[PDB]
Amino acid sequence: ERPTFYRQELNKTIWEVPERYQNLSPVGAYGSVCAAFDTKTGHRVAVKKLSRPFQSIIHAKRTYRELRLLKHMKHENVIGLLDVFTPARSLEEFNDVYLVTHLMGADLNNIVKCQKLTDDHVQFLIYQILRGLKYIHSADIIHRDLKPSNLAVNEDCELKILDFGLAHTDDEMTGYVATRWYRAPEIMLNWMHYNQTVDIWSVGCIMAELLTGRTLFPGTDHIDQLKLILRLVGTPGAELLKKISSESARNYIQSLAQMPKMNFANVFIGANPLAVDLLEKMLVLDSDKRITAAQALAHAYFAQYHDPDDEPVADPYDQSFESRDLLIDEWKSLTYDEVISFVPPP
Ligand SMILES: Cc1ccc(N2C(=O)C=CC2=O)cc1C#N
Ligand SMILES: [Cl-]
Ligand SMILES: [Cl-]
Ligand SMILES: [Cl-]
Ligand SMILES: [Cl-]
Ligand SMILES: [Mg+2]
Repeated sequence: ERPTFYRQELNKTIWEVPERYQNLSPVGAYGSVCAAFDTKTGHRVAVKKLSRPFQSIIHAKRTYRELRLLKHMKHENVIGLLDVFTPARSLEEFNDVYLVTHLMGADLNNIVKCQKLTDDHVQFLIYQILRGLKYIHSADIIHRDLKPSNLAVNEDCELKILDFGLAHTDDEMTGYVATRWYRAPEIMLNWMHYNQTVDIWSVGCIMAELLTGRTLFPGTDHIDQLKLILRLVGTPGAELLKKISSESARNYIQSLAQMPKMNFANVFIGANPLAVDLLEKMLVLDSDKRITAAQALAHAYFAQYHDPDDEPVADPYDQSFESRDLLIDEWKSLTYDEVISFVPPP
């Protein structure tokens, strides 16, 4: 049952992996990554060795969360898990976890670097993001970190979502940084309990950038970015103000002079009118009123790609562990069980 493993030191790290994985070559604070050839499947793969997976309760729970999420995702537009392994022969000697995925090449940044695309390409790329999001959201999973560097794209314009948000620090979100430019305002400023609607805001920011070739809200800090957002979509009325928990945040918003929603046809000059209409439905300040992924797939902008018989939902996903309090060794045992029960895809 257990494959034979072989050891080797590559760039200060000891790697112990099954013989099927050959010609390892380093490529990249959560772990180290090597490219390899998988002789069992013929795929070029990424092998990630997790760093200190069980060093604290918070870190042990995060390791379990990542493995549970990756084992669930089975969709053409979402990254999936090809393999997971440990060299340990028992729970008592279990310390290291390795994750194997398809090796990804270019991301959406490269396809879009200072450059804008034709309308048919925008339709196909955004269609695939929304198809993957319908699947993710149907399992009550929120990505939280959608942005161009987290979207893999090949030469045939085919797209996969990767790098789910596993719960980024304060410093990573400070200043003139792409890590914040795609985030919905309610999460950027901690206005309220957020939900899956945050991902639709991010899609609107991505779609705008594909149409213009430029970042939509390139703020120099949180407040500068909020000002750019409210200039486009308008300042909020009392209905949304009542939904913001912090009195300080409400006071700050009301200190700003009121502004109307702008004409999106005069911002996205020359865009397909159906693209303008869809952007107006995604980039809505009140998250309760944003279009959902399932609704957006039926919008006329996607008429040439929409097939309601080929837009699947996910199997139900059990997240009850998120509210559970366990010790390090208990999270470690749960992770071990998930490693040993893995069944590879066809
Ligand atoms: C400022 C701006 C507005 C609109 C656009 N644009 C096109 O050129 C085609 C669709 C669209 O929105 C680009 C820029 C740029 N750069
Ligand atoms: Cl092997
Ligand atoms: Cl995949
Ligand atoms: Cl181990
Ligand atoms: Cl990015
Ligand atoms: Mg990433």
